[PDB]
Amino acid sequence: NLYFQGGGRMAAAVRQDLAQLMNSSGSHKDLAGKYRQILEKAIQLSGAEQLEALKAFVEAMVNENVSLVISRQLLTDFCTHLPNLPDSTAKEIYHFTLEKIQPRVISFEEQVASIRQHLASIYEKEEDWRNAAQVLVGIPLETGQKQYNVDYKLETYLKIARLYLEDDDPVQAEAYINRASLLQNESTNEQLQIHYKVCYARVLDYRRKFIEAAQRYNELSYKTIVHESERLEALKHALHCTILASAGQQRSRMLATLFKDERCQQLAAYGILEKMYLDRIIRGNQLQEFAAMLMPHQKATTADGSSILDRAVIEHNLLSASKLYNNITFEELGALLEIPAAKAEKIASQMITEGRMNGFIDQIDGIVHFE
Ligand SMILES: [Cl-]
Ligand SMILES: [Cl-]
Ligand SMILES: [Cl-]
Ligand SMILES: [Cl-]
Ligand SMILES: [Cl-]
Ligand SMILES: [Cl-]
Ligand SMILES: [Cl-]
Ligand SMILES: [Cl-]
Ligand code: NA
Ligand code: NA
Repeated sequence: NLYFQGGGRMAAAVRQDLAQLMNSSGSHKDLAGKYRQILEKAIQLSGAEQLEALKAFVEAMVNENVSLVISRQLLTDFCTHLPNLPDSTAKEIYHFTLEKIQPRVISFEEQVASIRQHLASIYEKEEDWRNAAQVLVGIPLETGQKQYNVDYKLETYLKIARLYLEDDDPVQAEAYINRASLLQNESTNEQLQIHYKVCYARVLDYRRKFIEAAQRYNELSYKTIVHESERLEALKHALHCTILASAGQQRSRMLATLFKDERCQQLAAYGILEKMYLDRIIRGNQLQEFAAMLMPHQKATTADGSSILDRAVIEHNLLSASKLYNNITFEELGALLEIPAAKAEKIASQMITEGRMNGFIDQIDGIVHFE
């Protein structure tokens, strides 16, 4: 380590063999064949020797004295061997290769894209979601000289959006699914368009845009090209989103759509659907099993311990009470809803200001007047 600072002998032979070919006058197939023989030699090495030789190969190829016709072909050939290597080795070589290509990145755009797709796949396999997404975001889909086909761009934005959802970053996921939305209609790949629709619905769900997600999931449930088991899974997602949605006209219209769909009787949450659709006041105990039916992100709680479902039930209960009574004190309204009177007033006041409940509040006497 300290006094003998040079590299491995076999990596030195590779570096040497490549330096000798740099200004060769030989024909393309002969010259490319000699570079390929050196690549096969470098690939047959086993550890630090292999890593060093493969780096010497990339460094020789990016050299401006090697014609692009050769370097593009051999860098493509080089890339085909890297997925067969251990992930830690392939990762190091992919990053090294992107770094060494950077000064001539416009000339090697095809190779950069291939490397970024393979490198992102390693980060994905290791659940390093943010690094995987960033690697794909670095592919120049619109800033390069290559005119990428629509489906390549759509597949890449969908992958980025899915990776950001895995990273619990729905705002970034939405930013990229929105770029995919501009392409999806120009695509002729129906399965990819359905994958896009599913991702878009998931992104809306993660963003707590529950009624928008419910509508998209419901529409997926109607697609006869989708297997029956997955149409029922889409319907279940639509139902859960509708229950979690903020109380009002759009939500009540979706509850009516779902209640009229006979398939909802195959879902465990049918009982809750019926009660919500009928504008019933829902008790805490009636939703414990439903709360256990939810996805992790749908169970988020604030510092006070309040969950998404807790707040949705309070809004639903307040709107339902507004249809039963002409007026009521907050003490009674709180006692009927099993919440403090101050919370009943605060949420009722918000729904009135937002236009979701018609009526007015008498703050001194603590009474809400409906209609
Ligand atoms: Cl390539
Ligand atoms: Cl971007
Ligand atoms: Cl997805
Ligand atoms: Cl269909
Ligand atoms: Cl069905
Ligand atoms: Cl909502
Ligand atoms: Cl179910
Ligand atoms: Cl269910
Ligand atoms: Na009323
Ligand atoms: Na208010």
